[PDB]
Amino acid sequence: MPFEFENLGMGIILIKPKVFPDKRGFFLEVFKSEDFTKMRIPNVIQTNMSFSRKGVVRGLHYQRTPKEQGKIIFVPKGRILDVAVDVRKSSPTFGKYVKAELNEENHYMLWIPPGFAHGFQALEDSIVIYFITHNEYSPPHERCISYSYIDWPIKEVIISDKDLQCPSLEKAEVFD
Amino acid sequence: MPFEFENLGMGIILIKPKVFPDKRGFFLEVFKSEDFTKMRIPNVIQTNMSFSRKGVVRGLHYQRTPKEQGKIIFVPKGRILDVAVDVRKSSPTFGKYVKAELNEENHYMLWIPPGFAHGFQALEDSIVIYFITHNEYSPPHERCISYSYIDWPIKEVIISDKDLQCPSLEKAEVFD
Repeated sequence: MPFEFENLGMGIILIKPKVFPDKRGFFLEVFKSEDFTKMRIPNVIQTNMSFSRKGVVRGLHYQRTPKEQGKIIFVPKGRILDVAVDVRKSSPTFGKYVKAELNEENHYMLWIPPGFAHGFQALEDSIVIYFITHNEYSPPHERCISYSYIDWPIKEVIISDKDLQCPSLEKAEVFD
Repeated sequence: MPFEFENLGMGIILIKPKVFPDKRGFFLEVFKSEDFTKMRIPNVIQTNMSFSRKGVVRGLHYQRTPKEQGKIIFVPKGRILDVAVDVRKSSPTFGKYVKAELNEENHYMLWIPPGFAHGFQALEDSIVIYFITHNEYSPPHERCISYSYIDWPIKEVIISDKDLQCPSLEKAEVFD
């Protein structure tokens, strides 16, 4: 009506858009500025997309202040295990995480505020859309924590050489 | 800037993003507010999605002032013929249209400013994302012109009852 929001912990929210099927296919509103603002999810200022073969893992990524990003993750085709880990030193849940299956069949989305490291595994070949808030892409602010922080369900992982080099949490430049 | 912009006339712009493929699949930046602002495409306030079976036509839609909408159309899966018709009564190209194929291979986008009627036919089963500017969804301001103006490639058209009723250019409430 047209969105159910569910707090999953730590400021992360599962968003569940309403899907309207008819003879043509279906339609949904994915995000709207007023409704999201009512939930204190600010406006999207950039959107990216990836296509990822089954077993791919991307992450775990974040940009540091002053270019911190919020993210709404959505999966129009396929299915992922999506993850957000608290990477804020002084948080009482620093290092805790939430996993959320996002897929084409649920159309659910994950909102991940600034201060979290994001990644996922592709459980099937998947298109992921990333609606990004706060700040745009800025290379010298990119950081990451190692994929190995998480025990991914598909063992036949496909990870870039770059992400394979991400540091452990204890050695990463994280949030205050 | 990782976009190329081709003017198709009347204010319509085809946008061609840079895609980065690798062993995982691919990645692209789809929209970036500071880059789009430079081409005078304002920021997104709502994003929708549809799935449309082969042969579907949706359109030709707009919202009237003062709930007018700009739209960037993108096709992450499939293939559409996208159409924008100038419905500004005082414009020198009143009633002229552009047609552009937008698809999952090219990853092209069409920027359709306020004052145009938008529609497409799905050439195969297709997911369309609509990035909407200026104003959110407003039912009392929704208007349309007949899809029957367009010689669609697939004769086996699948079309909603509502879109069947869309009026002629002469009888419709259009833009000044």
